Amino acid sequence: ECRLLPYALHKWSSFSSTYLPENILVDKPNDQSSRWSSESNYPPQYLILKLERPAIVQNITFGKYEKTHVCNLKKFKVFGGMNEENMTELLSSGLKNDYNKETFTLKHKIDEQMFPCRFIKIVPLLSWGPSFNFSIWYVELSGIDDPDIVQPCLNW
Repeated sequence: ECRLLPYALHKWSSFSSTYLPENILVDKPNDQSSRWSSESNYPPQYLILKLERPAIVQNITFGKYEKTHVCNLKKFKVFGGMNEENMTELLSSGLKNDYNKETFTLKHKIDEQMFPCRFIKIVPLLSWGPSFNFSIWYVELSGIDDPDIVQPCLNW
């Protein structure tokens, strides 16, 4: 019932030259350059993704480089909402510093009632090694954008 939910890069705190936010759309673990890197690790740093359609966002998947990297996210949070200026926390966790893709379930209900988002904000908080930057290699979102399921979850 869960499918891949396409998104665009909407806003970002910063990026280091040539390490552009849109590099997270591409899964190329043999390419050191295929990542967003923040300009610095001073907070707040973030990427905001806009889904093509509102969805019940149920999972986020992070890709990796082919080898361990100091810039990998040891700690991060994910927030989401229908409104890009008003979001709730969906996940607080970290990545393993390895070459293995990881998928995390996201909080998408309140009291057993599913809620939709149009925007997802990823907030890197701590890198694995001494670094001056945070990096994200690849992001997939998955969930439900079927209007027959999403629309009854939307406030009137």
